[PDB]
Amino acid sequence: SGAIYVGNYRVVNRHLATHNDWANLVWEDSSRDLLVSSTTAQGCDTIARCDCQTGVYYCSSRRKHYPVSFSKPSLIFVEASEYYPARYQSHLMLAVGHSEPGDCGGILRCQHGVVGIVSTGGNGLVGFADVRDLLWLDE
Ligand SMILES: COc1ccccc1S(=O)(=O)N1CCC[C@H](C(N)=O)C1
Ligand SMILES: [Zn+2]
Repeated sequence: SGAIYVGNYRVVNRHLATHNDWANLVWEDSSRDLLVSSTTAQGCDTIARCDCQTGVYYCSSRRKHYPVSFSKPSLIFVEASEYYPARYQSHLMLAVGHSEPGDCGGILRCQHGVVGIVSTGGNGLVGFADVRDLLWLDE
């Protein structure tokens, strides 16, 4: 679990969005595993606007943060799960690291701010849904 709170927006994994997220929907993209809902309170986070390929992510299944080198956002094949059929997930960045299903929502950050959230895992890999291209989150 986990979310990004920026301005009057809440960013979560689309497969973990609640009834309340869907009732206050701003934007969603099944191919990216992202959903953004509106909030009444002002958020605690800042979004990175950069091309960093290193950062640190929070891993709930280890209660620890890990430093990672990750690929640029791209179209990557992801196997079928309880939440999605087998498909290509877009705007995904892979890194070598630990990730279990419940780790989705952990934040990846660089020195500039929030880069994205955990969205995929297994096999000693961790995949993050990028949010740096969503410029409207800042206004
Ligand atoms: C071992 O599998 C994981 C580990 C960490 C995280 C996720 C998995 S998952 O592949 O089960 N996963 C389930 C949730 C939706 C996700 C997606 N983005 O398509 C896929
Ligand atoms: Zn950066």
